[PDB]
Amino acid sequence: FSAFSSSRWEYGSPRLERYNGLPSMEILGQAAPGKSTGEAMELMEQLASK
Amino acid sequence: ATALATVQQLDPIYVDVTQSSNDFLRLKQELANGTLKQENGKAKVSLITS
Amino acid sequence: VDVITAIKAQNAQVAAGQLGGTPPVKGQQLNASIIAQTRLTSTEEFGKIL
Repeated sequence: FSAFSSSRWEYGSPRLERYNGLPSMEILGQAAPGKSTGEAMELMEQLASK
Repeated sequence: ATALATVQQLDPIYVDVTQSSNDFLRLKQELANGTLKQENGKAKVSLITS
Repeated sequence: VDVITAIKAQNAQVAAGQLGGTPPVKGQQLNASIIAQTRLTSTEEFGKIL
């Protein structure tokens, strides 16, 4: 098998995700012990706006 | 053309060994580059059976 | 018939495997995916079928 084959290295993603038919990725995490979830959601939306 | 019988000598034995050409050339180049070392003369050959 | 056979033979997906795959031997410390002949993606690639 070494008389007609070569070899090299590459970089590849071992896990591909899709959401609603488009490539996507997911971040999962909680909020602070002393604040509401909705405020964290709004701040995450503002951060994603950037 | 058809032989009558066969007479064989067994006290010494020949072993014909297959080397891939690319590995042979690569090792020759490595030895010519000073990375490898040679000792005395003919190299030692060991055997592993089935 | 020959053209169809050549296309079906050289434009097919092959499942290669994994370096350090399951079940590994005791002492392995390198695991990676293996990439091999994949589906052709361009006309220039597709026109080099032998």
